[PDB]
Amino acid sequence: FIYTMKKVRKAHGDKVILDDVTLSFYPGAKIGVVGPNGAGKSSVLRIMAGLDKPNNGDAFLATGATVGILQQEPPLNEDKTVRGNVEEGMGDIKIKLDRFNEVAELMATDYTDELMEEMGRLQEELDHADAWDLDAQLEQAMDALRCPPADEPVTNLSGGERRRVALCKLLLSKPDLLLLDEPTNHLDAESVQWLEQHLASYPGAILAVTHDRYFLDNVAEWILELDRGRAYPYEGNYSTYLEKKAERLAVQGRKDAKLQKRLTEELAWVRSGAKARQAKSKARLQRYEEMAAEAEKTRKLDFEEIQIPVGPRLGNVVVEVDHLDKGYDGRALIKDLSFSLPRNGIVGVIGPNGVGKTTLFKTIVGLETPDSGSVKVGETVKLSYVDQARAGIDPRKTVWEVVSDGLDYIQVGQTEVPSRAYVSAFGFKGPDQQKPAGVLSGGERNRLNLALTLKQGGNLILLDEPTNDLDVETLGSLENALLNFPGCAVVISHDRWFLDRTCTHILAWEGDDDNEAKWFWFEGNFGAYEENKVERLGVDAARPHRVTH
Amino acid sequence: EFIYTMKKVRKAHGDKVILDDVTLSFYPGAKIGVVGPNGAGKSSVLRIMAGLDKPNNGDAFLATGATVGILQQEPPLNEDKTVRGNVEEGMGDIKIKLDRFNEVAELMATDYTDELMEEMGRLQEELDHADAWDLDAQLEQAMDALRCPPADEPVTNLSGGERRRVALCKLLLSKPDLLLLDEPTNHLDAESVQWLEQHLASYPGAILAVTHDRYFLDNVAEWILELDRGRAYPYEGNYSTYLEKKAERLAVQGRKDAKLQKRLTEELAWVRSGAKARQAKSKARLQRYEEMAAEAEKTRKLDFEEIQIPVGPRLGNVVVEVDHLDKGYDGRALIKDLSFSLPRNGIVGVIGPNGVGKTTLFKTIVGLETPDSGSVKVGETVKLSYVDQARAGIDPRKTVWEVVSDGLDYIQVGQTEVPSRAYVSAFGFKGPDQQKPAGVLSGGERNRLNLALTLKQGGNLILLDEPTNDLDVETLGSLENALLNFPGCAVVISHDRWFLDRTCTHILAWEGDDDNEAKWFWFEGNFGAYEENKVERLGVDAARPHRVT
Ligand SMILES: Nc1ncnc2c1ncn2[C@@H]1O[C@H](COP(=O)(O)OP(=O)(O)O)[C@@H](O)[C@H]1O
Ligand SMILES: Nc1ncnc2c1ncn2[C@@H]1O[C@H](COP(=O)(O)OP(=O)(O)O)[C@@H](O)[C@H]1O
Ligand SMILES: Nc1ncnc2c1ncn2[C@@H]1O[C@H](COP(=O)(O)OP(=O)(O)O)[C@@H](O)[C@H]1O
Ligand SMILES: Nc1ncnc2c1ncn2[C@@H]1O[C@H](COP(=O)(O)OP(=O)(O)O)[C@@H](O)[C@H]1O
Ligand SMILES: [Mg+2]
Ligand SMILES: [Mg+2]
Ligand SMILES: [Mg+2]
Ligand SMILES: [Mg+2]
Repeated sequence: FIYTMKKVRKAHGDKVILDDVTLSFYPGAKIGVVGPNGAGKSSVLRIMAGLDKPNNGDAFLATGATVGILQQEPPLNEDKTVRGNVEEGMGDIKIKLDRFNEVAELMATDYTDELMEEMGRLQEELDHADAWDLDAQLEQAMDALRCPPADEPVTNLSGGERRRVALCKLLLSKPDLLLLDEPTNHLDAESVQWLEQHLASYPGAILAVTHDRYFLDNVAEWILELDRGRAYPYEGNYSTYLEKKAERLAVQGRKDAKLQKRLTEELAWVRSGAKARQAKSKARLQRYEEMAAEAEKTRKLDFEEIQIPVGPRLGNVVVEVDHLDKGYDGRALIKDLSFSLPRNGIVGVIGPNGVGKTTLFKTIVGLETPDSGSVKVGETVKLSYVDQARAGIDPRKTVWEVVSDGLDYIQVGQTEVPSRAYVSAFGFKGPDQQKPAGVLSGGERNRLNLALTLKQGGNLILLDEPTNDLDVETLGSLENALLNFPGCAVVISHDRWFLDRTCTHILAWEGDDDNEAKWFWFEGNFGAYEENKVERLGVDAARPHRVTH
Repeated sequence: EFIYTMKKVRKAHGDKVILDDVTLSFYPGAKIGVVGPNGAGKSSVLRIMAGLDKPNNGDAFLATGATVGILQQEPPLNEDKTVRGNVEEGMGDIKIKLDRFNEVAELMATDYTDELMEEMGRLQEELDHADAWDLDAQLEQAMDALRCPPADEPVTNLSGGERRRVALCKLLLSKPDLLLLDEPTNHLDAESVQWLEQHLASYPGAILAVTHDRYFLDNVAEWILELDRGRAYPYEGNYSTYLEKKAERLAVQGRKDAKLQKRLTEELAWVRSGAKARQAKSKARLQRYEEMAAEAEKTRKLDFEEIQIPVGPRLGNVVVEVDHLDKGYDGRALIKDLSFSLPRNGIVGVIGPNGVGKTTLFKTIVGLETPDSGSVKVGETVKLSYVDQARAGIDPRKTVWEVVSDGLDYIQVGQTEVPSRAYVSAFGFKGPDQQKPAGVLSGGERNRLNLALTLKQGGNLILLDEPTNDLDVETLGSLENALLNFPGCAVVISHDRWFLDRTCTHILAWEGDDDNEAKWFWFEGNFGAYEENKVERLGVDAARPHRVT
């Protein structure tokens, strides 16, 4: 009410000292302003004092409110004495009290009954205003602040004396908005004590820029921290401010520690040899039950990073493919392919465009059926899968509406995830979450479909080029999510780093001119598959070639 | 000597600034991978460097005589040529000369002409010495390895992916001096990406590749250019080095935040204690000089980013003895009949309004002034740490660090070695502030300089005159802790009541009356205890602050 700043910005050239400051001060509010030197504190006070106007935005004083400012070079009436300066702060009441005392000392030398009537009117007016308590408060203030002798000329006074006189005048003018720039300057400790006890009961609102911590703990109701033009309000006094700031630091530090462990795992992986990489992948293949038991302890996730919630427990039979033949019209895509998918296995599917990878996905899910052979999926298996071409029939639904179904929390198996954070983890941050599904780019639709795939509880995750439109950071996040996932996953991707980092197996197209539909099943990652391919077929035939059919 | 230079480059579309004062110089043959989230500005940088767009401000210059090629989201292809024809157009004149050589070769088969023989020989000289016959072979190798469409297909029927592959092949065979790739792994299978990476590793020209393909960034890039909201951050090294640097700077930031959190929690714990409990740390000092001295005189490492006071010589039982001190100037007395003993490990807070004799008391203790009556005795074990409050220095060009360090990077002060740069940094002179000349220092900067000069003298009795001046709350706590761990005595003049309560074992307070204007009181306890005792002794009105006569 008493003052409002809306998108206020203040700059002198390249230095931005106020940056979209938007604050609303309730009447009588006590704010202490803190921040390093050059943060912008005195500029805020000067704008609120009406000495400065912002370059952009609205800086508005409540109409009918009064303002007073204490600044480094305080303005004093140089043609008036100390007591005169301090008296000038108070308005009409001081002139009427001086007139009352004048008529009082006039009625002893002279008399007039109309002077008595004037005195009765003045007494009523001043009693209705508590004028004599104001003169008493003037004397108490001048005494407690160690003001100079009340009849001294203010031109000869030093900076400290002038500052004390200005502070006294300002305190007695009692503005509705009181602005103090380092008020404890040139005050002794007991004077600071008195000033603090006085301003604690002060009626108006106060903006005090000070490093005096007892002042900030005993006077401030809000702590306004300024830093390079941004303003961070903290509700409470100085101690509450300490508590809240320490908590914000602790939270940010926990997040940074998570990121630290993930960055260190990525560095350790890239620096490791092939022996340790095969050790790690086969070890993953040998520890499904331990990981599942551990992961089934969690029942909620604060989705700061991508995490894949554990699904149902898996049996030994996951996916069994036996002599699979599959094609369309006269062109065969797969001929006589057989493999068994082990528990905790990550399969990388690789091959050129149009050879049958998505067709294999659809045969596994059962939207397509084999022309020969068998694809058996265990009764214990639950699929997480979205069609790559998934399109929404309602174009008006926003990304968050599509993923969350309107709910603040998403159930994924036994795990609860906050929907806003979940959708944010896939690159939809802020207003991107409100973008309608009908106007999504190809990459936005890809990330939407990935989020839709992973919110399905399951132990077999099917991913079709999930690296699309992800940055390197989110790539590492998805890698970590897969490395901590207890179920199985089949992944189509051209990202070789991802394949080497996560896959225990490779299923690769190796079609020939004679047989376009041969595939090879390999235990190991992409680099091991390529080396084995060179060893198996020779370097010239392991090289990529254009496909003909 | 620089294939491309950007100087103060700026790009904006209305008010949205997408490139902001980018200043980069790319040397010929440089391999840069460009990373960053969507909308950071990567494609805009590529278009500027390709000459497709010009910046609003600044210099964006391709080296004269150099060639540039760009792979963009909608690559332009000339529909009037076939796949092979489009890809051949990239090589240009050399391909036309080789086609002429083959034309003459198949012309000499139906009829001969000796003019054809000399033309063939002349062609052979240029094609063998300044060209390579294998250029057509590598053209076919690229079309095969990138899995281009059939070499004889019209490019009108091609899909977006086939068009992309044809464009990439054409671009690779045009061999520009600056090669710009915007998401080059798009529409490539993993084996095609492997071939592209191995091909670009041996590529002669310079490459700017915007890609999230981390094996590319690790095996091709020599620099990692990270873009963020129009800002450009170059990191020297490949992807592994980039990860290393990111993790280490994150670790540094985390240690910084943990330091700040610990200071916040320790300060909160102190303020949340009762009035008695706040005194515990300072009161413990009075019974533990010998333990504290034994600890401080053991050699350990020290965090010199916090305030540190090197321990001085050991103190005897007699520190400072003042007996019936009378002191004044002209006919005005400042101190009358003051007697006190300073205990070892004692910290004395001197309080009183301006001009009552605090600095003169300091000067009597140090001996710059002598008593008018009484005695001030300083123990034979005492070494004073003190600088005059008005210290300025006659050489204005000497910098802050030059003044403090006397030119030494490491200073011996007793048994302690201090790094001068970190030491002076602890007092708020960070970075280029340390090189600021002494003649242009503000009042607060000069106060902090004088404090840093005071604490490096290695005495066991420290005299500080308003040392809180121009210190932020963090450095205030740092100075507090430094004093609480110091094996010796300190006498401190200050108006900061938080400081006094946290550090003082004694208070020396001015208590002048109308009858005796030079009366002082010595009290065992901190500021708050002194005030409570003052009310107990004098009454509420006489304990209140008053004007000095
Ligand atoms: N009238 C002005 N002209 C140029 N620069 C100014 C002006 N007023 C303030 N500044 C600059 O703005 C920054 C913030 O100043 P100020 O608000 O006084 O900082 P503090 O937080 O120390 O009060 C400072 O670096 C100062 O140099
Ligand atoms: N329903 C269908 N009917 C006929 N042919 C199809 C059908 N679906 C896909 N195909 C053909 O199968 C080939 C490969 O399909 P797909 O597996 O989707 O490609 P990719 O191998 O890139 O995943 C394509 O050339 C396409 O023409
Ligand atoms: N012609 C344009 N008009 C307005 N804004 C544009 C234009 N081109 C690019 N931008 C803006 O510039 C920002 C970054 O552009 P760009 O370099 O294309 O993204 P990226 O770095 O992901 O390739 C985007 O937020 C985009 O909105
Ligand atoms: N050398 C001197 N000659 C005359 N008067 C002095 C001298 N030094 C100090 N004074 C006076 O003694 C009083 C106390 O000075 P000082 O102890 O510096 O005050 P404070 O306690 O505020 O530091 C001041 O009013 C000052 O004018
Ligand atoms: Mg200021
Ligand atoms: Mg597909
Ligand atoms: Mg782009
Ligand atoms: Mg002084």
